[PDB]
Amino acid sequence: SYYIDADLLREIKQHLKQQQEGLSHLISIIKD
Amino acid sequence: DLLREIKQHLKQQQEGLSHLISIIKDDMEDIKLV
Amino acid sequence: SYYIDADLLREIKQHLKQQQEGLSHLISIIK
Amino acid sequence: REIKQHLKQQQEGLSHLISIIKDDMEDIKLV
Repeated sequence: SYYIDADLLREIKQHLKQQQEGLSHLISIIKD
Repeated sequence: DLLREIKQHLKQQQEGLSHLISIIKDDMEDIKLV
Repeated sequence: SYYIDADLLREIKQHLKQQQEGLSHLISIIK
Repeated sequence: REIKQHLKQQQEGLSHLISIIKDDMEDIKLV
């Protein structure tokens, strides 16, 4: 089968966590 | 219904993002050594 | 030397593209 | 529309995300 370096999962998750915090802040804004 | 709409789309975006994060977390338990 | 199935990275990529489409939509809904 | 421009910030986020994934998918290993 075909494989890629797993370290990339780490990076992606980290960023998505931020992009997630951003959205929550964004919606909490308009809610305020 | 202008802010409602924006707000609704943001909630959907946030759902999709959470879904992707759960997919990644599941992937993170199928790592293989080579 | 640790790996994951390459298909799993493709799946992520498609979801990221969907996120992008939805994000460009909001931005366009202000336009 | 600091919101709009707050979204632009995020959409650029995904772009990086996607770009970095694309580069890694040029380095796939077959077993």
